[PDB]
Parts: sequence; structure tokens; C-alpha cells
Amino acid sequence: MYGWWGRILRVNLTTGEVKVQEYPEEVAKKFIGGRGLAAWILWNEARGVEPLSPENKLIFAAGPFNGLPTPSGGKLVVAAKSPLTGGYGDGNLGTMASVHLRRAGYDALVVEGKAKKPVYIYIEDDNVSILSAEGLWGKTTFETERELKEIHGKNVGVLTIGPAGENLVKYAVVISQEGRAAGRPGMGAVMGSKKLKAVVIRGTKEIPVADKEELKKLSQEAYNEILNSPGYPFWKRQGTMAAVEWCNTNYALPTRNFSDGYFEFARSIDGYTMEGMKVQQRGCPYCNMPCGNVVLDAEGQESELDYENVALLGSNLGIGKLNEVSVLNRIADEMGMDTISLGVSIAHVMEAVERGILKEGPTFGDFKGAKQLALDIAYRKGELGNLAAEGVKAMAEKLGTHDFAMHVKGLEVSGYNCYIYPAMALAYGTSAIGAHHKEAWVIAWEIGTAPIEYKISYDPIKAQKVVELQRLRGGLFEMLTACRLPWVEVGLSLDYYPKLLKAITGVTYTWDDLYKAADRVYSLIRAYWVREFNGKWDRKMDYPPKRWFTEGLKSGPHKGEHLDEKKYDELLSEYYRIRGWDERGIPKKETLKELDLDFVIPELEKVTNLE
Amino acid sequence: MYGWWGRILRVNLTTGEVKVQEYPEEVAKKFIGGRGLAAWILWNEARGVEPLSPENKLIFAAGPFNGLPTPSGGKLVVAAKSPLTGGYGDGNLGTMASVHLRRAGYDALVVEGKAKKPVYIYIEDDNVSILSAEGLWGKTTFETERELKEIHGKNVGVLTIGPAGENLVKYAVVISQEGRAAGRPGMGAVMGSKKLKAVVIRGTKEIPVADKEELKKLSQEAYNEILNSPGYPFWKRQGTMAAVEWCNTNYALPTRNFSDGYFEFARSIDGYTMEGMKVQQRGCPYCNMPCGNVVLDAEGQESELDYENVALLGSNLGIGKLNEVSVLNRIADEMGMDTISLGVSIAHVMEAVERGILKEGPTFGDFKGAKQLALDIAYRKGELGNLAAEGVKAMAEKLGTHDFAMHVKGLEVSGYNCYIYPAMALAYGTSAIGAHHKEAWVIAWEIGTAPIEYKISYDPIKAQKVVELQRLRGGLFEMLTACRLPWVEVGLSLDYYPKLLKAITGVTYTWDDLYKAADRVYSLIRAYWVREFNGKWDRKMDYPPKRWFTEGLKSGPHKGEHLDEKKYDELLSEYYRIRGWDERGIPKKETLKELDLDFVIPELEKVTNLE
Ligand code: SF4
Ligand code: SF4
Repeated sequence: MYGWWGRILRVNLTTGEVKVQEYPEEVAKKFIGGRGLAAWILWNEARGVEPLSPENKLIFAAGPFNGLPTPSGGKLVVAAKSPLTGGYGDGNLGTMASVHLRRAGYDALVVEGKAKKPVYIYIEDDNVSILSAEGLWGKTTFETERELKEIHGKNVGVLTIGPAGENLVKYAVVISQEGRAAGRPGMGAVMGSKKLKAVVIRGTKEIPVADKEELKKLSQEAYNEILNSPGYPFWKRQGTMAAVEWCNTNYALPTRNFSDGYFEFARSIDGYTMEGMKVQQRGCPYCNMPCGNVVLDAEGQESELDYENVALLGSNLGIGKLNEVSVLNRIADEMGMDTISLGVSIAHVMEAVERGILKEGPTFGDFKGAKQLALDIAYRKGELGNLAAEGVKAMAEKLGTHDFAMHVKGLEVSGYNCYIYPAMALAYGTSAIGAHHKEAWVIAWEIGTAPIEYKISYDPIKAQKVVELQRLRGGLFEMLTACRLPWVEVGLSLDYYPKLLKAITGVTYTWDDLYKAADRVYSLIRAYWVREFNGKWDRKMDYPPKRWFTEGLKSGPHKGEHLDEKKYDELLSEYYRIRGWDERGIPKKETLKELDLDFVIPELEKVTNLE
Repeated sequence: MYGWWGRILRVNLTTGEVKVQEYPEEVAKKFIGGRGLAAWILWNEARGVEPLSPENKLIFAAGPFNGLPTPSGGKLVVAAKSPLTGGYGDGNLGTMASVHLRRAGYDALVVEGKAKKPVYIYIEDDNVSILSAEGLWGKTTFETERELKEIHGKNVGVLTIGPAGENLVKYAVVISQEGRAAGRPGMGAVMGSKKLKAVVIRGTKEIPVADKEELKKLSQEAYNEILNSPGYPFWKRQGTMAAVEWCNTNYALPTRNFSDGYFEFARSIDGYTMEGMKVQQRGCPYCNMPCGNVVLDAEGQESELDYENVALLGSNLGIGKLNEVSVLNRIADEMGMDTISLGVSIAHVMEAVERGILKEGPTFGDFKGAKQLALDIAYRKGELGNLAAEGVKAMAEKLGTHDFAMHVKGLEVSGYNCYIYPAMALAYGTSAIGAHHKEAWVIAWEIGTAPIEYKISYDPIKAQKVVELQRLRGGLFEMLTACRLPWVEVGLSLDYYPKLLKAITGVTYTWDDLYKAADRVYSLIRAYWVREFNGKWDRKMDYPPKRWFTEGLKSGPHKGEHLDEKKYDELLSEYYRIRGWDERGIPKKETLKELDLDFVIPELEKVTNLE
């Protein structure tokens, strides 16, 4: 076997047992890695488990591209049954831990059980130990990684959780290298529930490559193509922050809990403003187009800015000064909580306060109040911090505020306001893990323009475009696993991927093979949700928030415009037709058989009727 | 088996293999623990090795008293073939590592081999790992322990080496809890030679004891006997520092490389001065008479003062301000170098400089110059610092200054100047590990008074006294292994010891059994020296420094007086007569047989003729 090790590191925190599981080359070829491998593991090992119980499996899954010098191939997938959504949950982050896990001889790391006290997992090739982290517990993510490196050396990959993870904030994430984050659906809370403070990894092994020279050649070509792309200069300057102006121009910038798609103060929180306050730039392993832009916040502290962070903690909160939004951003990284769900939870509180629903709490534009709430959420201080720490779905159940609860499947909607964007609304509605733009950022195509540089339509071809994008963004890139931005942003040819894959693994994958592996992952993931939800499931699970159907844009040429539910419903049926799912969004028996998921049928039938 | 576990933790840094060695209860009964067990291990496993080579064995040996709540029972022996003397070397320190090692299920820890890069050993009960210490290398002992606890928590025992150990200073030691030190004969250099930066230990097991109720009863009585002793109040005030005035009054205070036994500025570095500058008091585990007296030095830094540190870095260097001596003391602790050998080496340089033998270097009374040289020794910076880092024996050979090289067997003489004290000179001459007062502080008995509160003689009875004290101090207390101070200083009855040993192990030891066990250890150690010296050995190996014969006291009523060679030689023969050793200081065959050391005979016969 080349590329894949066929090895998965297993750590049981309850028993202290550490072992290496060998999985068949057939499974590796069939699921490829990252999310695929994770979905296979969770389907088999997390049936009916409580997300915060010792039985949940915390998975760190790499893929064949990882550990090797592949173009922006320093990504890693973190997965577990989600404490926020109750379904399959995952996330991705660039981190040296990805390079080291693979160079240490493993394709993935699976943590089960729960330690008796705070501990961290140490991995140096074949030497794996569960060590006491009593001294680290309570420290920020930044401080935890800094201290671990002060002991073991700079040459290690470190994954940590901060107080939000330790306190089981439902959208707590895993942090690496002060800025890289993974696991919006609460991977950080699953990590915290096991009393797992960090993971330190070092690898030195040579990963067996089927064609060393092709690999080295293809990689050099791709790097050069990136360096020579016309978008490279502007990408180097603004990175994802170029989307603030682009979204504002197109009425897609979430403003005041998604109330409007335009923000009057977007310029003072945009990419140009960011350029003027940038002090450093860093990136993920093996990437020659770094986009981790670091600024100084209002308190003079370094903060790494990404578009989503700014959109959800800036315009979405009615906060118009980038230096202030940057303080909130830093807090999220330090505490280890998702900037998106954090911002949407805060915005939800702000709307409830302005409406008189909540007697106390911050209002839109209130930076000091937003900062205090962010901190109270991470430390679960007071009734408000505790409520908001649960996310908008849970919070809305308690407050009767479902009308303005911006989420899909319990996962908070990200940085694109879709009052007039049917395809993007469908992307959020059908995202495998819950509302996220990860799997299909189709709004650009719907508009005809993109950040590096209108008539509302429900054409069934939009459902086809979303499935196509999900195959690449929610499948391929989450399985390799590698950054999708070189392709998305600078236009690196997708042809490099199946070639790099054969050069590495020696297996020839055609685009249809890849499209099929991605579809298998999608149906398996959906199957997981259906099974864990005990068959209680229908098409409404794939609907975007009610706000986009009952309210419209508040300003500009498109004022009053919104989504037509009837037409959205028809577009959803088209999505199901293309995926081979029934009108409830559940995979059909024939579809499962065709995707080599026969094993799913018996289990799903114990819970509902299949078609 | 009670008391002893009969288990030794084994760590091979070259191969990375960790295993547990079981040894018979008969060996445990025979050698008891600590130095006894260490001597057994070195005899069998450090045969013909280079002290700084991977084959040398670094031993951390505890005894049956350790890990249990025994009066001042938190001591630990650190042993290995010495890079300073070439013979058997060991030292002792109080440390929570002692409590933890034994509660983790081990009687001792033996480290062999050499790591490719800096590492530290982590022990938590049965979970043992070799971890990267690449970020730690180069840090002071204080900072190393502090950082390790910032990761693993406060409930651990830690042993570290500082830059002096890393740089292989010949008298580098192992440090714990910013003040406790062990291994004057270079144990820190052996540790540094293996690229072992630290040992972190945690133990939670219940150590099996034969009679828990009697152990509890005896310990409470002993603790109360200490509290209620007439010497307790003055001890709590001055600790070992009371010896500065006592030695000065009796012309035993090493002054200017032992040139005199009287120092004109002794009051300014004495116990009363120490009391006026004490800011804290620390101690070893399970001790109710803590003696780690912490003062602020001339630089406002904390420094724990012990008599020897002050005598050898103060009066011995012509430095009369305690705050300045405390700066040197702190450097010795931070760097991890023996204060005694450091001071004697610096003192040697000062005399050579003032005699014009050395053209560059500090002179007596030169604090600034002494500080710079101490730092240069730790970092092996320059010709002078590298030379002094070798110790006086090696340094004297190069400079041809043997006439004033104060050492015995290559270990520098400690804090008692013996121009007029034959028994104490015999104590230094016959000390099992080289010049040290550890095994027999007979000078107090020789004069008739003690710090806690004369006509020179060579009576044969003085050799008997030295043997008796060696049995207790170099044997019993190094085997239990427990602090000898409660007995020496406040008069704790020695009768508690055999009784406590019985309550713990279930085995009865009469005083004759203990004397025999101690004599067995003394002959096995002497046999190790002879064998490692390839048979090149004679009575002059047990001679005190030449200066005590060729010069006399420079002050007071005893001005001009010194030791007589012929008379000392007869006293030494009396010592051998009592020990059953021949006129070359080598154990006789019948003595070895009597002490159950038959196995030693064949090995000694390959290098010399036995009697
Ligand atoms: S483009 Fe940005 S997110 Fe992608 S690998 Fe490079 S630094 Fe990481
Ligand atoms: S008397 Fe001093 S050296 Fe002995 S155990 Fe107590 S604190 Fe340690």
C-alpha cells in the first residue's frame, strides 16, 4: 500500500490503553481520508452515543496528501458526533499536527473515553503517551501551545482547546498556531468532555510514495501556477477579507443578526482597512499563498483575521470598527470558540434585547457589551452567558425566538445573507454538517462576480451546481485533505488533484470515481443523521431559516425581496432527485446499494421505512 | 514482600526501551536500599565503563522508608561511576521525587544509554515515557522545574540538571525544588552525558507495609521527639549555618583555599547574619524540622543557604559578605554545580593566581571575579572556566599545583579544615566516595562541642569512632534512605530506625545486622574502586591532602600545628585492622567472605593479589 499507512492510532483515555488499528486498503480507497474516513469510523463506533459522554469518538483524520509536500496540503479534519447538532459533525484546520501525524506513521488518531484528570496526548513516531495536563488546564489556547513548545521544542504540531472547550460551550473548537481553527459543531467541547487539553505530535518517517518524481514534479508545477496567477497579488494583500466589500456590494453581508444584507459601516471593517493595520502574515503548512493576516486590535494585541470572523463579529453585531471586532476575534481564538456561532449567538441575544424579549444584555453596536458576553460565554458566567453558550437553536427554544434563530440543523448560518440567493440558501439548507458555506459557496456563481476581482432565479440547474460543488468542497478537499482556496481563489487547475492522488497512492481515480466517493460520503453522513435522530426526519431539516422566507432585505435596489418557499421547496426536490434521496431527504435503498453502502440499509430500516 | 517493592524501573535512552526488573527479596534484605542497592547495581553493570559514555548507569535509588510518612524520610540517592573520581560515586537529596518514585511502584530507577537529543523521563505509576526536552535544554534548574510543573501540575516530584550538567562540569549535580542537591562526584554530568534534562515523577499507589499501626505509632513519637528536643528552637533559626561560628572558634573554618582555619570576617557570613536576612524556610518531604533557609542575596534574589555552601564560597574564597556569598550560592543552584567543589576549584585558582602560577584570574576576596569564574565554569567559557570545570585534581596536574589541591580521590575536601584534627582527616581520607564529611562528621566529637550548642591525639580509638559513624552515616542513612540530621542535630534516638524498618518490611534487623550490612556496602564499594582502577591502589589513596602535613594553622593558639604523617599512617592501619582490609586498603578474602561478598574475589584477583 502506498500513500495511506492503513494505520489509525487509538487512544482510550478511560483505560489508558494505546493501540494501532489496521484498516484494509479497500476502506482507504473507498473513503480516501479525512471526512470520509471519519464518517466510516463514526457510523461504526458512535451509534446512539451522547455527544459529551466518554463513548463519543473524537477523530483527527488526515488523508494521503498530508505529511507530504503537496500544494496547501497541510489540512486536518476533526470529527465527532456533534454536541451542538446531535448529528455528524466535523471541521478542518491547517496545522503542523497534520504533517506530523502522518509522518509519525498514522492516517488518523481516534480518542475515546474520558481521562480522570486533565491530560494531553503526546505522539512522537511510535512513542505515544497520555500525560498529565493539570498545569495547563484553564490556560488559553495560545498559552497552552506556547508552554508545550517551551518544553518539547518548536518542531511539533499542537492542537489545543481553551476555556470554552473546557467549559463545554456547544460551539467550542480546536485551535492550532494562534488562529487556525476546526470544528464549529462543537469538536472543542467533545475534546473538553474527555478532559483532553491538547495533542502534541512529531513525526519523522518517510511516507511511502508510489511515484516520488511525479509527486515532486506536479507539486512544483502547481506552486508555480499559484505564484503566477493574476489573483495572487491581491490574494496576498487581502486574503478572504476581500469578501467584506464584495458581500456588501451584493447585499449578502450579514448585518444585525442577518436583518439586512448591507452595513453602513462596512468600509471601516473591510479588506482595505485590514491592509492598513496588518503587522504579520502567516499560513498553513506547505502553502505558498499564506492568508493568515495578522493585525493589531484596539488593545494592541495581535489578531488573525478571516472574513467570517469579521462578518459575524462585525456587521452581524452592528460593530463598525475593525480594531474592536479584532478584540472579539482574538477572544474567540484564545478561548477556543467558533467565531461564527459565537457571533450569531451574540447577534441573536442583541435582537432579543432590542425587542424587549431579554430584559438585559448587549444591543447592536455595543462593543463593550459584546466583549463581556463573549467572555461570559467562554467561562459560562451567569444565566446569559450560559444560555448563549448553547447556541441559537437551544437558546431560541428557551426564549421562544425561533423567528430570528439563524441556523440549519442547529449549526449557525455563516457569512452570507441569502434573502435573494436561492442556490446559496439551498447550500446552507443541505450542508452535511448543518449551516456552513464550506461545502458549497455558490453565491459567487449565482452573482457572476467574485471577491478577488441581478435577478432572483430558481432554475433546477442550481441544485445541480450545489451537488457539483459539494462533491469537490465537502468531498474531495475534505478527504485529501487539502486547502480548497488555491482553486477557489487563484484558479489553480483541479486537474492536479487526481494526478497527485495517483502519484501518491498509485491508484488511478477518474473524476467520476471521485464524484462517486464524495456522494458515498454524503449519503453515509445523511444516514448517520437519520439513524441518530431515530428516524425522526423530513425535508424541513434541509430548509434554510424562516427569516429568509418571511422577511426581506431592508435597503438598496432589492429592498423587500426574499425567498419564495414554494419555489425553494421545488428546488429542494431537484436536489433530492439528483442525489437519489426521497422527499424526506433520506437516501433510497437503490442509491445506498449503488454507492456501496448496503450496510446502511438494515440500520436505517430499524428506525424508518426506506424507499 | 513488604516495604520493598522488589521492582526497579529500567530506561534505556539509546534504544528507548522501558522495562521493569524484578530483584529478589534477599538482595533487598541484604542491601536495604539507596546506596546499598546502587552499589550492587554498579558492581554488576558498570564494569569498566567510561563515566561519560552511554554504558554508565545513572541510578536514583530509594529505600523502604521512602514513599511513606517516615520522619524526614524524603531522601533519595543518586549514583553512577564518577566522571570526577573514576570510582564509585553518589550523593543524596531530599525531594518529592523520592516519595513519588516509591508510590509509583519502584524501589529505584536505572537509566542507561544516551538519547539522540535532549529528553526527560516521565513517570506516573505504570505509565512511563521518554519525552522530548528540546525546548528545555539550556534553561536553569529553577526554570526547568517551574516549566515542567506548569504543564504537569504541582503533584509531581522533579529532578533536573542545569547548564553545568549539560556542559559536563565534573562536579555537576542533580537539583530539585530550587535548593536540594545531590551527587557531588558528577552525577549531574553523567545525567547531562545522556542528554537527560529532567525526571518528572508521580506515584499514587499504596506501598505495602507489614505493621501499619506500629509504623504510625513510631512516626508520631519520632516527630514529637524532634519537636520537643532542646535543640529544636535554635535549629529552626540557624539550621546548619550555626557551624560557621563553631568552626571559626575551633580553627576548622576553611579560609583562603584552606590556608587557615580562621576567618576575620566570619561574623558577616554567619548564622546570625543569615537570620537577619531570611525570608523563607523550606524543607524536604515529611520533615518537621525544615532547614532550607532562604535569604535575599546582594541582587535581591532568593538563595537557600547551607553551611558548606557558605564555607566554600565564602571564607574559603576570602569573601566576607553573606549577601555576596549568596549570589554565588544561587548561581551554583541554578547552574546545577556542587557548591563545595565549585568553591574549592575557585579557591585553588585564586591561590594559583596570587602565587603567580596563573597569569589571569580572580584573587581572594574578589567577589566580582569569583562570580564571573563561576558562570564561566557552568558554560565552559574560556581556558580558565574549562580548566576549573575539571576539578582541582585534574587542574593541579595541568598547573603543577598539587601542593595546594584540596581533595581526596579526586573529590574536593568539604567545610572542615583539619590541620589539628586527625580523626576528621581520617574521615576525609577514608570516605567511600572521596573527600566528604557525609559519612563521618567526627570533628565535633574530637573537640567535645557541637554547632547546635584541645590537645591533638592519634589514639587508635579514633579509627573505631570513624568506622562506627561510617556505619550509620555512610551506611544506615544512605540505605533507608532517610535524613541523618534529626539524630545528629536534635538528638533523635537511633532506636526508632531498626523499629521503623521492622514495621515497614516485617524483617527484624538488630544493630549488629545493620553494622554488618553497612560494612558489606563499604567493602563492595571499595572493591568497585579497586577493580575500576585496574588494581592500581594503595594506602595513599586514603590519605588526607598534603597541605595538612606540610603547613600548619596560620592563626590562634594552635598556630603552626599540623598533622604528623607517621602517626596518621598508624591510625590508618588501625582503620584497616577494624575493617578487615589489608595494608593497601583492599578488603581481605576472609573479610569479603564474611560479608557475603564472595562474588567479589574472582574479579579483584584479575587485577591484583588479595590477602
Ligand atoms: S490559502 Fe490560507 S487557508 Fe489555504 S492553506 Fe494557504 S494559508 Fe491555509
Ligand atoms: S533536617 Fe533539613 S536536610 Fe534533613 S530532611 Fe529536614 S529539611 Fe531536609
